[PDB]
Amino acid sequence: QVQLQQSGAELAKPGASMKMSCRASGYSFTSYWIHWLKQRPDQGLEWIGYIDPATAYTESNQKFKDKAILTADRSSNTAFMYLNSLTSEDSAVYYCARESPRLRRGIYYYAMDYWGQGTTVTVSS
Amino acid sequence: DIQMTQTPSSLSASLGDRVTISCRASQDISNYLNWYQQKPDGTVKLLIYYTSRLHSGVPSRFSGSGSGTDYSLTISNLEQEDIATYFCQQGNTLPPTFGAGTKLEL
Ligand SMILES: O=C(CO)N[C@H]1[C@H]([C@H](O)[C@H](O)CO)O[C@@](O[C@H]2[C@@H](O)[C@@H](CO)O[C@@H](O[C@H]3[C@H](O)[C@@H](O)[C@H](O)O[C@@H]3CO)[C@@H]2O)(C(=O)O)C[C@@H]1O
Repeated sequence: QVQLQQSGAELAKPGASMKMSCRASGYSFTSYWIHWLKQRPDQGLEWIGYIDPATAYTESNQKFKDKAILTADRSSNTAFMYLNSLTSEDSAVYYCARESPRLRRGIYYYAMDYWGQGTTVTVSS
Repeated sequence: DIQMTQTPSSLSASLGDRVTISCRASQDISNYLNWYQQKPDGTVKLLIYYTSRLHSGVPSRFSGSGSGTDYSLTISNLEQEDIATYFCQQGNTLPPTFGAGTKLEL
């Protein structure tokens, strides 16, 4: 059974940086991407980016190219997301999600088949 | 960026009903349309990928259809474990974008 255990809720200061983790168990961590997503109160999901643990390659949404940095530790089966220059606009629920098996070579569904429970971040003065 | 619009924003139904919700993409996404369910506690699960393909473990009462810019998710025999918010998401071009969601209530 595939599980993604995310880190606990953090209470961050404006302008500071923070780090959250996504622990993978029950599957080959290097065979699928890990997407990172953002959700605001009673709103839709924003896609931040994904990282390929096999190659450490990262693709990022332009809206987050200076806000988030995605890393993956192959040995510990863990994905990380570093946020910087925090603001109240960053107060949200952050999810990590596993990319489903591809349609064919080079063609991906971009369907996030397994999700972490989410990490709530509160940026407050 | 492809924009996804879901209708209606909220749908109230009863146990056992057959329910269908709509999702419109800004452009032709060539069936790369995925459906997600989100419970009140915050958990998210994939239901349908690639317009009509059922994810592992999802009951066959969930069905999907559509093409081009227009897609739909159908629930027959509504169970109480279906009361949640349902998001569609296109996977045709970077970046992946999600709809505003449809809250399916009793
Ligand atoms: O493309 C990606 C980027 O995340 N991921 C795909 C993975 C990935 O390529 C490999 O897991 C890396 O080792 O592959 C996926 O499909 C694999 C699956 O279909 C499997 C059979 O169940 O076969 C794999 O191919 C192997 C051949 O079967 C072997 O004969 C040959 O020796 O080695 C290849 C290399 O794996 C498929 O790769 C998956 O794991 O689901 C799809 C992912 O999208």
